[PDB]
Amino acid sequence: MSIFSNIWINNDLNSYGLSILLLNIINYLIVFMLILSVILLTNLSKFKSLNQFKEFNSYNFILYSLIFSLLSMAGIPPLLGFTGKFLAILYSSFKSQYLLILFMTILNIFGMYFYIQNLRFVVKKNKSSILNYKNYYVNINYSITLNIILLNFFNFFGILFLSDLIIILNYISSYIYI
Amino acid sequence: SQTFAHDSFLGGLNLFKRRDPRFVLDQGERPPYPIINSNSSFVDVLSNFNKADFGLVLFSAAIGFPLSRWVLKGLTFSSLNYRRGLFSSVYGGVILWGLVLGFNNSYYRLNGFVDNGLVWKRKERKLNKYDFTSEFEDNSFFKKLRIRD
Amino acid sequence: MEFSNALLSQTKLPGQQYDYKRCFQASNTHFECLDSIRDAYDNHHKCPQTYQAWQSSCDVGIRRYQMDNREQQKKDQLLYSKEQLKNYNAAKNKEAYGITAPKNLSFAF
Amino acid sequence: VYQGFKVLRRNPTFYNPRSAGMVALSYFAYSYYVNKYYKPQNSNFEEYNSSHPHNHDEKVRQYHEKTNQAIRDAVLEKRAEHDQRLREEAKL
Amino acid sequence: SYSGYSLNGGVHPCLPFYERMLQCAKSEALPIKMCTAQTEDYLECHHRKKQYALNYAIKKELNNIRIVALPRYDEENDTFVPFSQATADHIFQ
Amino acid sequence: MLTWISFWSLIFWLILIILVLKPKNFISILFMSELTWLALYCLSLLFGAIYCDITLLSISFFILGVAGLEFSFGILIAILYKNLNESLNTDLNNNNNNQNIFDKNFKTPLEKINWQ
Amino acid sequence: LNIDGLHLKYNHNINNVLYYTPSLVLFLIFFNIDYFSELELFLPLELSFID
Amino acid sequence: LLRLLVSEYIFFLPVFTNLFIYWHIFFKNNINLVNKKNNWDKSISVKNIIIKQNPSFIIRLNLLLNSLMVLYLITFNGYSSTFWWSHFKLNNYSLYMYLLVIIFNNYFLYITEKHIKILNNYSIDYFFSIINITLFIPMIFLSNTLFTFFFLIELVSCAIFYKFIVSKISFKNSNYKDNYFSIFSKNYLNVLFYQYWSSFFSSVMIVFCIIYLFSLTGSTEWSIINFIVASNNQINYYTNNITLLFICLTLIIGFIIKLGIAPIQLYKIEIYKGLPFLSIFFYTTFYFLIFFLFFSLLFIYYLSALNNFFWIILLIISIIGIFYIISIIFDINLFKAFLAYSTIINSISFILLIIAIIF
Amino acid sequence: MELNSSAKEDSHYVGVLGYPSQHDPHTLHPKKHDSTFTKVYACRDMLWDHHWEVRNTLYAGFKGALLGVAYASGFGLISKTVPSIVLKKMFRFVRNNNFGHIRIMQDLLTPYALTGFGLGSVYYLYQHNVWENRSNKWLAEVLSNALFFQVATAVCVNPGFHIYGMVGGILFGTLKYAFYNSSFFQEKESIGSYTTFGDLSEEERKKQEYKDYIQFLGNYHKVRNGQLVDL
Ligand SMILES: CCCCCCCCCCCCCCCCCC(=O)OC[C@H](COP(=O)([O-])OCC(O)COP(=O)([O-])OC[C@@H](COC(=O)CCCCCCCCCCCCCCCCC)OC(=O)CCCCCCCCCCCCCCCCC)OC(=O)CCCCCCCCCCCCCCCCC
Ligand SMILES: CCCCCCCCCCCCCCCCCC(=O)OC[C@H](COP(=O)([O-])OCC(O)COP(=O)([O-])OC[C@@H](COC(=O)CCCCCCCCCCCCCCCCC)OC(=O)CCCCCCCCCCCCCCCCC)OC(=O)CCCCCCCCCCCCCCCCC
Ligand SMILES: CCCCCCCCCCCCCCCCCC(=O)OC[C@H](COP(=O)([O-])OCC(O)COP(=O)([O-])OC[C@@H](COC(=O)CCCCCCCCCCCCCCCCC)OC(=O)CCCCCCCCCCCCCCCCC)OC(=O)CCCCCCCCCCCCCCCCC
Ligand SMILES: CCCCCCCCCCCCCCCCCC(=O)OC[C@H](COP(=O)([O-])OCC[N+](C)(C)C)OC(=O)CCCCCCCCCCCCCCCCC
Ligand SMILES: CCCCCCCCCCCCCCCCCC(=O)OC[C@H](COP(=O)([O-])OCC[N+](C)(C)C)OC(=O)CCCCCCCCCCCCCCCCC
Ligand SMILES: CCCCCCCCCCCCCCCCCC(=O)OC[C@H](COP(=O)([O-])OCC[N+](C)(C)C)OC(=O)CCCCCCCCCCCCCCCCC
Ligand SMILES: CCCCCCCCCCCCCCCCCC(=O)OC[C@H](COP(=O)([O-])OCC[N+](C)(C)C)OC(=O)CCCCCCCCCCCCCCCCC
Ligand SMILES: CCCCCCCCCCCCCCCCCC(=O)OC[C@H](COP(=O)([O-])OCC[N+](C)(C)C)OC(=O)CCCCCCCCCCCCCCCCC
Ligand SMILES: CCCCCCCCCCCCCCCCCC(=O)OC[C@H](COP(=O)(O)OCCN)OC(=O)CCCCCCCCCCCCCCCCC
Repeated sequence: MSIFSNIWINNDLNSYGLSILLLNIINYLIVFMLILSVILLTNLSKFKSLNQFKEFNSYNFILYSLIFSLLSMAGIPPLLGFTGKFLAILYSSFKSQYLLILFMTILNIFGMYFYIQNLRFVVKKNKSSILNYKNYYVNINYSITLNIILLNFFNFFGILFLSDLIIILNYISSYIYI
Repeated sequence: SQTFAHDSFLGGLNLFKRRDPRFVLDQGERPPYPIINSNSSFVDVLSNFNKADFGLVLFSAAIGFPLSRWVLKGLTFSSLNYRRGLFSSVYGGVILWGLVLGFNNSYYRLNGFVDNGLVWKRKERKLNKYDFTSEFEDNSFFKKLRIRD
Repeated sequence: MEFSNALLSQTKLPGQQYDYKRCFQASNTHFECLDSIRDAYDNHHKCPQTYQAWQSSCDVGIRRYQMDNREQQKKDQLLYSKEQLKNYNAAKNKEAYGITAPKNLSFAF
Repeated sequence: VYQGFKVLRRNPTFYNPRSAGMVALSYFAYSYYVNKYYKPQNSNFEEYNSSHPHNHDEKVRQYHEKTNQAIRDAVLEKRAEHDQRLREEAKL
Repeated sequence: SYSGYSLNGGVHPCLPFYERMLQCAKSEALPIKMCTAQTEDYLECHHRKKQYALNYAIKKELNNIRIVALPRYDEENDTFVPFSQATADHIFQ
Repeated sequence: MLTWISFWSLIFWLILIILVLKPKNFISILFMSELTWLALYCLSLLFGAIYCDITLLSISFFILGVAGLEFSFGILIAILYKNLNESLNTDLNNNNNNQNIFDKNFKTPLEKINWQ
Repeated sequence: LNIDGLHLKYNHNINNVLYYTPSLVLFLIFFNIDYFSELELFLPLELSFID
Repeated sequence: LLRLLVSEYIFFLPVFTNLFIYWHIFFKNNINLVNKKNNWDKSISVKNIIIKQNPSFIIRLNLLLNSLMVLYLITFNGYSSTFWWSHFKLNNYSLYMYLLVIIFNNYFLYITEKHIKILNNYSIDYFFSIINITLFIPMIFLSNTLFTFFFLIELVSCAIFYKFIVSKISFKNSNYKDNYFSIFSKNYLNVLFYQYWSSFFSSVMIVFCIIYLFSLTGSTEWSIINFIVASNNQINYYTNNITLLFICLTLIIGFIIKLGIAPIQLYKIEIYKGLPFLSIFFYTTFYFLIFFLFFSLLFIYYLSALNNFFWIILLIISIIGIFYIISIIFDINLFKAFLAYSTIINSISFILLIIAIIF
Repeated sequence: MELNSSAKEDSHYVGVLGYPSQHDPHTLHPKKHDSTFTKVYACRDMLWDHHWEVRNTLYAGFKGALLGVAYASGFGLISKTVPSIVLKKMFRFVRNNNFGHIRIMQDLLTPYALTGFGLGSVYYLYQHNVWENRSNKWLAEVLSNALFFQVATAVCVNPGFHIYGMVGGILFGTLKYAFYNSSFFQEKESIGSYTTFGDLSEEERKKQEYKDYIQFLGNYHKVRNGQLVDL
C-alpha cells in the first residue's frame, strides 16, 4: 500500500495466505491418502506397532511407495510436502514473522525426525507376507495400485505442476473479500 | 447462435455453457438475459416448465439405466425381488434428480440466468483486458462450452 | 469482512426482498440517460426523474455496486480499446512461449 | 409434616453445619468483593464524562468521541458542498 | 440472526436503529467510519450502557447531601406544587 | 447479593468445575453434564429476557433436545460398560496408584511367584 | 447398576488442597463477565417508571 | 408472510432429494430379507437364509448421488446473497468450499469401494453413516450464522458418533487359543467415552459463546458480528476487554477440545488406537478438510474483527503444544499413535501459518 | 491486547494527532486550603510514580509471586506427591481448627510464592541496572535472559539442567523482543503514515510526490529491465 498524490498502489495480494493454507491442507491430504492407500492394499491386522513398519518390507512397489510417502510427510525437498512447508515459510517471511519462522522450523525438524525414524524399522530380516489370500493366492488390487501410482507421480513431480494448483487456489480464495 | 433454443428438447444443454467460471453473480450485477419474474414462487416456476425441462427429464431417464445397473453390480446375497426393487429405487432417484434439474432450469430461465429467448435492449459490453483463453477456445473444442458477448 | 462492501450488501433484514426486474429496469433507464449526457463524472441531478425512479426501485447496496462498476467501466474505456487489447493479448500469448533471459550489464539505474 | 419428628431426627438443620457456614461466608465475601470493588472497576463509571478525566481509559474514550464527532461534522459539510456544486452544475 | 420480534410476537425495540445501521452500512463506502452515529445508537438501544452510567452518577449524587424535598404533583391539574405549600392530598397535611 | 447475570455466568463454570472435581464415575459425570446443560438453559433464558431476543428464549428447547440425546447416549454407554467389563469408577480401570482411593490394590492373578 | 448404593471410597481432601481450592480462588479473583448490570435496591424503585 | 420465494429454498431441493433417496433405500435394505413365499409359489432353488451383503452397492449409490450434487453445483446459478432468513450464505467462496469437500469425499469413497471389494470387514450401517456425514458435512461452509454452524456441526458429530458405534468389534481370526477364556478389550469403550465427552465439552462451550455473542451483538450472523466489533473499536463504546477475551477463549478452547489439538491430544490418540484404518481414513479427511478449515476461517474470514484477541491465544496455544509434544511424539510405540501425532503436528504447523496470515 | 504499551509509544505521533499520551505525569496536587484528610489521601500518587525503584521492585516481586502461586495451583502441587502420614496430619489439623484450609494453603504456597517473589525482584533489578542502555536490544535481551534462566534452572530446578535453562532463556528473550519490546500485533500507527512540517504548498507536495512515484516505478523489475510488451 503506497500513496502517490492520493493514488493508492497495492503490490500485495491479500488473498494469498488463505490459498497457501488450502495448498498445505490439500498436500497433507494427498500424502495421507497415498500412505493409507498403501496400507489398505495390504492386510490391515499386520500393522499394529512402529516396529511393524518392517511388515512394509514387501515387493518393490509397496516398499518404495511407503519410503517416499514417509519422506514426503517428513518434508524432504523433492517431494510434495516440501512445497507446502516451503511456501508456508515463504509467506511467513513475506509477513515478516521471524519468531514464527523459528518455531515452524523447530516443529518441522522434530517432526522430520519423527517421520524418518520409522525408516529404521522398515528394514526387515526377510520379505514380509502382508497380502490377503483369495482363491489360494495373494489378492493384489489393480485399482488401488493404479491410484497409488497416480499419487506417486504427483508426489514426485508436484513442484513442476504446482504453479497451476497455486493459480487455482488463489482463484478460489480471491472470491473471499478479506 | 452459441446456445440451443430454450424451447427445444436440447435447450437444457445451456446449463453447461457459462460466460465465466463463477458460481453466482454479485449483488447488483445485471443478469445476462432480461428478467421475466424475479420473485418466482413454486407454482409459477412449475407453470414455466418447457420442452427443455422435459428433455432434461428424458436425459435423466435415459442415463439412469446404465447408472442404476452400475450401482446394482456391487450387490451380493440378494434375491431377485430385492435386486429389482433396488434398481427401481435408484432409477426413480435419478429421474427425481432430473426433475430437480428441470425445475432449476425453469427457475434460471425465469430469472434470466440462462437463455430465456430475450435479450437486453442495450448490451453491457466488457473490455477483454485479460485473455488467456480466446485463442485456445477458437483453436480447440472448448469454444462450445463458453458464451461470449 | 467488516470492510467488505459486497459482504455487507449481501446482508438484509429478515423480511427484506429485492425486486430485481423493477430495479434493473430503473437502473437501465437512468444509466441510458447518464450515457446520453456523456460526462466525465456522473451528475445524477442532470436526470432528476430517472434518478428518483432509480433510487426508489433499487436498494442502497445494489446502487453502490452499480456505481462502482460504472466507475471501473469508465476508467477502462478511457484507458484501453478493443483492438488495442486484442493485439496486446495476442502479442503477450506469443511471447509466453519464449523465455525471458536476464539483461546483463544494463545502462539504467 | 406427617411424622415430622421421625423425618427430621437425622438432619434438623444441616448435615455439616460448619461447612454450610463456610459456604455462606464465602458467598457473602465474594458478593461483597465483586459488587463493591471488581465490577465497578471494570465498569469505570466514576469519572465518566468528566471534563478533566484523570483516568487514561476515560481520556481515550473522550478522544474517540470528539474525533468521531469531528469526522461526522466535516464529512457532512463536505457532502453538502459537493451536493450544492452538483446541483448548480446541473442547471447549466 | 436478528429476528426483529419482541417477546409477545411484536417488533423488537431496536428494530429502527438496526434498520438505520444496516442502511448506512450498505450505502457508505467506508461503513466502519461513516456509520458511527447509527451503530452507536443501535449499541446504546441494545446494551443501555449510557443509562447505567447516568444511574451510577445519580446514585452518587443522591448519596451526597443536596436534595431535601421534591415538589408534590397535583394530578388533577397536571402541575407541580412546591412541597412547602399545603394541599389536601398531601401526606402530612 | 449477586446480580443474576454474574451469578449464572459464574455458576456455569462452577458446575463444570464440580463435574471435573467429582470422582470419575460415568453415571455421576452424566448427571453433572445434564446439570451443565440446564445451567446453559437458564442462562440463555435470562439473556433472552434481558435483550428481548426470541432466539435466546427459543434456545431452551434446542438445549433440552441436545441434552436428551446426550443423556440417551450416556445411558447406552453406561450399560455397555457391563459387556466391556469396565468398572463405572474409571479410576479402578488402571493400576496407577492413587492416594485419593482408600482401598485400591491389584495383584497379578497368581498364587506363588517362586516355585523352587 | 449400583443397586446397593455402595460407592468408591474416595477422599476429596487431597485434591481439594492440592489443585482445586487455589485454582478456584484465582478464577474467582480474576473472573467477572457482568459489565455494568445493577442490583435491585441500587436506586430507589420510585425512579423507575417505564413498567 | 404472504409470498414464499423459491430463492429461499432452491438450494434445499437437491439435498432433500438425496436424503429421501438414501433413507428410502436404507429402509428397503433393512427389510430386504423379508420375502414371503405364497403356497402356490415354486422355488427354483432352496433359499439361503444366511446372508452377508457387501456394501459396495451402498458406496456406489453414495458416489452416484455425490456426482449428481457435483453436477448441480457445476450448473448452479444465482445471485450472491443469503437465503432462508439469512441463516445460509450463497456466494462464490462458500460454494467452492462445498464443491471441494464433495470432490474429496467422492474420491475417498471411490478408494473405499475398491478396498471393500478387496475385503469386507465393514457393515452396511457403517457406510450409511458415511453417507449421512458426506451429505451433511459440506453444508457447514454454507453457514451464515454461528447458530446454524453449531447445529450443523452437532448433526455431523452425531453422524460421526454413529460411525464409531458401528465399528466392527470381533473378527474371525486364526487364533484358536481363546475359545474358553475371557479376553478384555477396552478400545470400543475408550473411543465412545472420549468422543462423547469431547463432544459434550465442545458443545457446551460453543453454546456459551453463542449466548454471549448474542448478548454482545443483537445477532449472531458473521457479517453483523464483524461490523459491530469494528464499530465498537472505532467508537470505544463497549470496552469490556475481560468479556471479549473470555468469549474468544471459550470459542478457541471449545474448538481445541473438539479437534484434539496438542494441548488436548491424548484422547485423540486413544480414539485413533481404537478406530479401524478405514475409519481413520475417513475421519482424517473430514477433520482436516472441514473442521480444521472452518477453525482457520474463524480467524481469517468469519470472526476477523476479533483478531486483536485471537493472536495472543493462538500464539500461547502453539508454543505450549509444541513444547508439550516435542517429547511425547518420540514416546509412542503404535501405528495409530503415529498417524494421530502426524495429524497433530500438521495441525500445529497450520495454526502457526494461520497466525502468520492473520498478522 | 498489548504488552508493554507504555514503553513503545510514539510521543511525536500522539502529540500531533492529539491522542492522550501515557507519559502524562498522572499525579495529584492537593490544594493548600484542602482538608488534612484530603492531603494525606493525595499521597497515593507515589504508588503510581513509575520512577520509584522500590515501588517497581515490589511490583515485579508481586508479579513473580503471583506467577509462582499460579504454577503451584495448576501443576506443581498436583504433580508433587505428599506423604500419607503428612496428609493425614494436615487433614486432622483442618478438622481440629477453623479455617485450617487457609493455613494449609499458606504452608503449601509459601515456597512457590517466596521463590517467585525473589525471581521477580532479581529479574527486574538485573534488567534495569544492567542491559537497560545497550546498543543491540535483541542481543541484550537474548544474552540477559539466557544467563538469568541458566542460573534460575541451575538453582531452583536442578544444576544438571542449566544448558536447557540457557536455551529456554534464549527462546524467551527472542519471544520477548518480538512481542514485548516490539509492536507486531499492537500497531497504533498506519503503515506508511507520516506528518508534514514546513510551509510547503500543496502544489509543491504534489510535484514531490510525482517525482517519488517516478522513482518508485523503478522498483518494478519489468520496467527496470525494459522487458514490457508495447500495449
Ligand atoms: C513404466 C514407466 C516408464 C516411465 C518412462 C519415463 C517417462 C516419464 C515418467 C512418467 C511416469 C508416469 C506414471 C508414474 C510412474 C512413477 C510412479 C510409480 O508409481 O511407478 C511405479 C512403477 C512400478 O513400480 P516399481 O518400479 O516396482 O516401484 C519402484 C518405485 O516407483 C521407486 O522407483 P524409483 O526410485 O526409480 O523412482 C524415481 C525416484 C528418483 O527419480 C528421480 O530422481 C528422477 C530423475 C529424472 C532424470 C532427470 C533429473 C534432472 C534433474 C535436474 C535438476 C532440475 C531442477 C529443477 C528445479 C526444481 C527441482 C526438480 O523417485 C523420484 O522420482 C523422487 C525424486 C524426484 C526429483 C524431481 C526431478 C524433476 C525433474 C523434472 C524433469 C527435468 C527434465 C529436464 C530436460 C528436459 C528440458 C525440456 O515404477 C516404475 O516402473 C519405475 C518408475 C521410476 C520413475 C520413472 C520416471 C524417471 C525418469 C523421468 C524422465 C523424464 C523427466 C521427469 C519428468 C516427467 C514428466 C513430469
Ligand atoms: C501439484 C499437486 C497435484 C496434487 C494432485 C492430487 C490428486 C492426484 C491423484 C488423483 C487425481 C485424479 C485421478 C483420476 C480419478 C481417480 C479414478 C480414475 O480415474 O482411475 C480409475 C480408472 C481406471 O480404469 P480401469 O483400470 O480400466 O477400470 C477401473 C475399474 O475396473 C472400473 O472403473 P469404474 O467403472 O468403477 O469407475 C469408472 C470411473 C471412475 O472414476 C471416478 O469415478 C472418478 C473418482 C474421482 C472423483 C473426483 C475427481 C475430481 C477431479 C477434479 C480435480 C480434483 C482432484 C482431487 C483428487 C483427490 C481428492 C481426494 O472412471 C472415470 O470416469 C474417470 C474420470 C476421471 C476424471 C473425473 C473429472 C471430474 C471433474 C469434476 C470437476 C470439474 C471442474 C468443475 C469446475 C466448477 C466451476 C464452477 O481410470 C482410468 O480409466 C484412466 C487411468 C489412467 C489415466 C488417469 C489420469 C488421471 C488424471 C488426473 C488429473 C488431476 C487434475 C489435473 C492435475 C492437477 C495438478 C496440476
Ligand atoms: C462464589 C462462589 C463460591 C461460593 C462459596 C462455596 C459454595 C459453592 C461451591 C461450588 C463451587 C466450587 C467449589 C470448589 C471447592 C474446592 C475444594 C475446597 O476448597 O472446598 C472444600 C472444603 C472442605 O470441605 P469439607 O471436608 O466438607 O469441610 C471441612 C471443614 O469443615 C471446612 O472448614 P474449613 O474452615 O477448613 O474451610 C474453609 C474454606 C472456605 O473459606 C472460608 O472459610 C471463608 C473465606 C472467606 C474469604 C476470606 C478472605 C478475605 C475476603 C475479603 C472479601 C472483601 C474484599 C474487599 C476488597 C476491597 C478492595 C477495595 O476455606 C478455603 O476454602 C481456603 C481458602 C479461603 C480463603 C480465600 C482467600 C481469597 C483471597 C486471597 C488473596 C491473596 C492473599 C495473599 C496474602 C495476603 C496477606 C495479607 O469445603 C468447604 O469448606 C465448604 C466450601 C467452601 C468453598 C470455598 C472455595 C474458595 C472461595 C473462597 C472465597 C473467595 C473470595 C474471593 C474474593 C475476595 C478476595 C479478597
Ligand atoms: C443440515 C440439514 C439439511 C439442510 C438444512 C435443512 C433445511 C430445513 C428448512 C427447509 C425449508 C423448506 C420449506 C419449503 C416450503 C415450501 C414448499 C413448496 O415449495 O410448496 C409449494 C406449494 C405452494 O406453492 P406457492 O407458494 O406458489 O403457492 C401460493 C401461490 N399464490 C401465492 C400465488 C397463491 O406448497 C403447497 O401447496 C404444499 C405445502 C406443504 C404441504 C404439506 C407437505 C408435507 C410433506 C410431509 C413429508 C411427505 C413425505 C412423502 C414421502 C413419500 C415417499 C416415501
Ligand atoms: C411444618 C412441619 C412442622 C413440624 C416439624 C416437626 C417439629 C418437631 C421436630 C423438630 C426438630 C427435629 C427433631 C430433632 C431431634 C434431635 C434434637 C437435637 O439433637 O437437636 C436438634 C438440633 C441439633 O442440630 P445439630 O447442630 O446437631 O445439626 C447437625 C446434625 N448432625 C449431627 C446430624 C450433623 O438443635 C439445634 O440445632 C438447635 C440450635 C440451632 C437451631 C437453628 C438455628 C438456625 C436456624 C433458625 C434461625 C431462627 C432465627 C434466628 C437467626 C437470625 C434471624 C435473623
Ligand atoms: C449439436 C447437437 C448435439 C446433440 C447432443 C445430444 C447429446 C447430449 C448428451 C451427451 C451425453 C454424453 C455422455 C454423458 C455421460 C454418460 C455417462 C454414462 O453413461 O456412464 C455410465 C457409467 C456406468 O458404468 P458403465 O456403463 O460405463 O460400465 C460399468 C462396467 N463395469 C462396472 C464393469 C466397470 O456410469 C458411471 O460409471 C459413473 C459413476 C459415477 C457417477 C457419475 C455421474 C455423471 C453424470 C453426468 C450427466 C451427463 C453430463 C452431460 C454433460 C454434457 C456437456 C455438454
Ligand atoms: C536463534 C538464535 C540463537 C542466538 C544464540 C545467542 C547466544 C547466547 C550466548 C549466551 C552466553 C552467556 C551469556 C553471556 C552474557 C555476557 C554478554 C556480554 O558481556 O556482552 C554484552 C555486550 C553488549 O554489547 P552491545 O549491545 O553494547 O553492542 C552490540 C555490538 N554489535 C552491534 C556489533 C553486535 O556485548 C558484547 O560485548 C559481546 C557480544 C557477543 C557475545 C559474547 C558472549 C561471550 C560469553 C562468554 C563470556 C566470558 C567471560 C569471561 C570468562 C571466560 C571463561 C573463563
Ligand atoms: C525447554 C528448553 C529447551 C527447548 C529446546 C528447543 C530447541 C531444540 C532444537 C533441536 C535441534 C535438533 C532438531 C532435531 C531433533 C531430533 C529429536 C530426536 O528424537 O533425536 C534423537 C537423536 C538421538 O537419538 P538416537 O538416534 O541416538 O536414539 C537411539 C535410540 N534410543 C535413544 C532409544 C537408544 O538425535 C539426533 O539424531 C540428533 C538430532 C540433530 C542434531 C543436530 C546438531 C545439534 C543441534 C543443536 C545445537 C547444539 C550445539 C552444541 C554446541 C557445542 C559446542 C561445544
Ligand atoms: C406444584 C407444581 C409442579 C411443581 C412440583 C414441585 C415439586 C417439588 C418437590 C420438592 C421435594 C421436597 C422434599 C425433598 C427435599 C427435602 C430437603 C432436602 O432433602 O435437603 C437436602 C438439601 C440439604 O440437605 P442437608 O444439608 O443434609 O440438611 C437438610 C436440612 N433440610 O436441601 C437443600 O439444598 C436446601 C434445603 C432447604 C430447606 C428449607 C426448609 C425451610 C423450612 C421452613 C419452615 C416454615 C417457615 C418458613 C418461613 C419463610 C420465611 C420467608
